[PDB]
Amino acid sequence: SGFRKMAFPSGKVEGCMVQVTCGTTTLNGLWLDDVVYCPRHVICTSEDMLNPNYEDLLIRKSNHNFLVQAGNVQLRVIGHSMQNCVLKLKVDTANPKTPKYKFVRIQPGQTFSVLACYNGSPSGVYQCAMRPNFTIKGSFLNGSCGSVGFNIDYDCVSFCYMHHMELPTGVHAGTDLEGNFYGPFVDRQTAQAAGTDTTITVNVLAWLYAAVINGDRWFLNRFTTTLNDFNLVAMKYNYEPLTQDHVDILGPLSAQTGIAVLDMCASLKELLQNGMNGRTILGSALLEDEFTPFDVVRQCSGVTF
Amino acid sequence: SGFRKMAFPSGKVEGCMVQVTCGTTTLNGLWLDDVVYCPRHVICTSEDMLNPNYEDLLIRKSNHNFLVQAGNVQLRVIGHSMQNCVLKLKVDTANPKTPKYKFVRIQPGQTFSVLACYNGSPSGVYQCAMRPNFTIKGSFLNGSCGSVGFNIDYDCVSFCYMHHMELPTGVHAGTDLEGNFYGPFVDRQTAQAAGTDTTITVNVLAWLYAAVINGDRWFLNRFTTTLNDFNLVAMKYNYEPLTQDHVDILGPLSAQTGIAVLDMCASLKELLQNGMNGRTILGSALLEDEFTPFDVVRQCSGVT
Ligand SMILES: *[C@](O)(C(=O)NC1CC1)[C@H](C[C@@H]1CCNC1=O)NC(=O)[C@H](CC1CC1)n1cccc(NC(=O)OC(C)(C)C)c1=O
Ligand SMILES: *[C@](O)(C(=O)NC1CC1)[C@H](C[C@@H]1CCNC1=O)NC(=O)[C@H](CC1CC1)n1cccc(NC(=O)OC(C)(C)C)c1=O
Ligand SMILES: [Cl-]
Repeated sequence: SGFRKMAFPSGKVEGCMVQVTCGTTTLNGLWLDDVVYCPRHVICTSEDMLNPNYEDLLIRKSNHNFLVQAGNVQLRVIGHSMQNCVLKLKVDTANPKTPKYKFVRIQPGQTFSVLACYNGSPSGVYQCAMRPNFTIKGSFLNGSCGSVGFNIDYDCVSFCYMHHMELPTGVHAGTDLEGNFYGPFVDRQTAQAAGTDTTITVNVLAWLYAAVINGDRWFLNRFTTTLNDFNLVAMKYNYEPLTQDHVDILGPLSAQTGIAVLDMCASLKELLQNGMNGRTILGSALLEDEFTPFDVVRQCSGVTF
Repeated sequence: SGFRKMAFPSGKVEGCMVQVTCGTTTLNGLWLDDVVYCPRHVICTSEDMLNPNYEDLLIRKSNHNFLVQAGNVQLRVIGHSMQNCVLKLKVDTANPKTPKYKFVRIQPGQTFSVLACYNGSPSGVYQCAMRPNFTIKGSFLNGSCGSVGFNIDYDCVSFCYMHHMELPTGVHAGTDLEGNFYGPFVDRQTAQAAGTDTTITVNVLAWLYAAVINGDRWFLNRFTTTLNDFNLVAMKYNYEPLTQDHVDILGPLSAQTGIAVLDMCASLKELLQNGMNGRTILGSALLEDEFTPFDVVRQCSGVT
């Protein structure tokens, strides 16, 4: 009973957060086995940030220029390399709190938990989606760089995001853990703009199913729609196209509620055309698009880690 | 920048969660030093639940009847006692991951993080406010009983909530860690219902300050209101009276933004009377009342 934006328990990731210092710049690192991952811009001065030549700045660094701190303990750096926009610091000590893990690159619309950290100390946890324009709507201040985003599958932590920068209107950009940016962004202090964002239609439908599971039924209408007729209306309201793959993915939620996906689409089409008329769904006055179908099943069925 | 509903990092609490089984009832316990804390209704069959005589039921139990599992390890129960609605199981092993901690009783309008657990395994974390009607708007399924709520202050975990029950309207009730219910609720199967709730005025103002700090400022106006004139309008909308103590508690946010509390109250009065006319504040189409002034300061100033 009840429905909440819910993060993964952060304990497995908290035990991996360290502080990385290079001269005057301090940010967060992820310590897995004997490697610390962090944003490469830890090596820049504010001067360098405008247009850094990262390969050139790193040549000028030595193992000893990297101060890595895990609580009270300094970790000795015995090697360093750059992969894309991340620095990999080889340390002489493997993290005893290393969980089972993998690095994954997520798709727009997929959700993940962020452990917000400052000076290598976990400060807060919240749930985000990769927006269709490859930004995230985060909460990050100066010091938060190297904070990571993740999912848990049972006891396996999938790292999908590392935080690098803030874009116009207070949205955020970062990389996967191989250091490749999500979206066309670069780690430089330079005018950059995200594309126009859109609503994650498959997620809105997942959340209408969550609504029915939780006893909110008012928006259910007597109609069905074709996928074509649905997309004609959705594109008019800056919704992502709904694919057959999306219809097929909503199948289990459809079976749970006895409401055909295209009947739920006809209900969404009416909400977009008519609005909600001052009414709420699951305590929201707008349609929520940061719950995946898996997130809804997770929460409504209580899967654990 | 940016502003999100944010929970505390849950790791210190995850290291305390165990499974407690008595007969066919499995729920969650909190393992601190050599004591496991859980809801006393772990001892009931649904038979027992109409008016359970917990004192009698507990006398009839053996330590052996309490199966306590911490991951792969069974903890030997060597004693049991009841404090209010909480069962205390003495175990032969002190939890080595016991954090620095306190038991606190929170006030209506204050917030805390919930670690939702099933079978002693953490499932998710989210933020809740203790509502003025002593309920919480949580997300809890069968097996969630014994999940706890907490705040972290530096390295100290303040445990404030243990989950016992769901109410009509999809809201939740539970106890502090001494087993005293928040609100007039009782741990038995008897029809029960929350009082009428009210909106936490000081929290809505905190959140409007969070919006301004983040550059969401369309709702600001050149007008001011007296405290009385504010309370005359807002109380018609079922808002808590704004007191001078509330005005003082907002002092840091008022000083940070340079917007006097009674300046900001003229915004809120206009939002209540006219609505948002299709706009959002921090991506919400409604006024949010589950952020305390401390929550906004914490998040906008990055305390760790
Ligand atoms: C990150 O480097 C960090 O936390 N550094 C530690 C102190 C040493 C920050 C995190 C951001 C600060 C505010 N919010 C954030 O998310 N990242 C940066 O400062 C960026 C580094 C560059 C990519 C390499 N960064 C630098 C300069 C400007 C900006 N953004 C910016 O000006 O945003 C506008 C105003 C929207 C254009 C930036 O993100
Ligand atoms: C709790 O005891 C639990 O998780 N037990 C473990 C499975 C063995 C549950 C938690 C709730 C189940 C669904 N969501 C929850 O939050 N708590 C209870 O079942 C209550 C136990 C009583 C306090 C001692 N409880 C018992 C009977 C009825 C109800 N509520 C109820 O019927 O609510 C309606 C359906 C909204 C009227 C209840 O919460
Ligand atoms: Cl809303």
